[PDB]
Amino acid sequence: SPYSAAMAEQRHQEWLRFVDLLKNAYQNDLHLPLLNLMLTPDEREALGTRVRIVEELLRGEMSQRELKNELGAGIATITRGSNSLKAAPVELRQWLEEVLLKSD
Amino acid sequence: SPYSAAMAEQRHQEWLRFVDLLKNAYQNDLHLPLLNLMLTPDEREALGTRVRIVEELLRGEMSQRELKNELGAGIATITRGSNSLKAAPVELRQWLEEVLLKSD
Ligand SMILES: N[C@@H](Cc1c[nH]c2ccccc12)C(=O)O
Ligand SMILES: N[C@@H](Cc1c[nH]c2ccccc12)C(=O)O
Ligand code: NA
Ligand code: NA
Repeated sequence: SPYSAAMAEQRHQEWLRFVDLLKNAYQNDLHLPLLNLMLTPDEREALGTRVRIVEELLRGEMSQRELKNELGAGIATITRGSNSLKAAPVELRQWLEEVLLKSD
Repeated sequence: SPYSAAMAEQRHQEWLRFVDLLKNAYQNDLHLPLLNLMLTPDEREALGTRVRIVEELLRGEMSQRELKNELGAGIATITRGSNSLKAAPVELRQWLEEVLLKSD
């Protein structure tokens, strides 16, 4: 079937419902049980790996091929990361540099 | 290779790093860009669907087969949801009932 702006609107509301639910879970200290409920073990592992990739890409010490060898992540995975980082708002990149990199 | 408690410890620290990063993103109003960076479009769609499944399972109006027919989600998916809900801390279930169900 063709793309539907109407269906896109439904998907968008459902996504924000998750975002807002998680926001409130953090406020009540229920984020860990909520994330354990909402994600699979494999998704949780993937997110932990993705943070490492973003940190190393921001750092710029390792080449992308070195990262693949070091973390076990395939090139396709690293590329998705690199492309998403390049597409992010500058303010998010600046904040990630502040929190993920050590002062120096 | 055999399971390693040492590798499990590394995975656990990486997961908490994501959890804590997201916590801080919410505090700075950078959660939307962070989630857009960290998840794929398919994962975001899956999370929106999972919230709907949990809401309908808590509500108890629809049978699991009716849910499959209504939301397009396969039985395997619904079952994972049901099993994870049954395994969650009672305090999380009680909170979900309070926020996902309408007062009545
Ligand atoms: N937003 C990314 C998600 C992603 C996949 N692999 C990654 C590796 C690192 C960081 C983010 C990612 C995407 O749609 O591709
Ligand atoms: N914690 C669940 C994640 C999950 C998969 N499918 C779901 C559907 C609804 C709610 C949660 C889920 C699991 O490991 O299976
Ligand atoms: Na690096
Ligand atoms: Na229902």
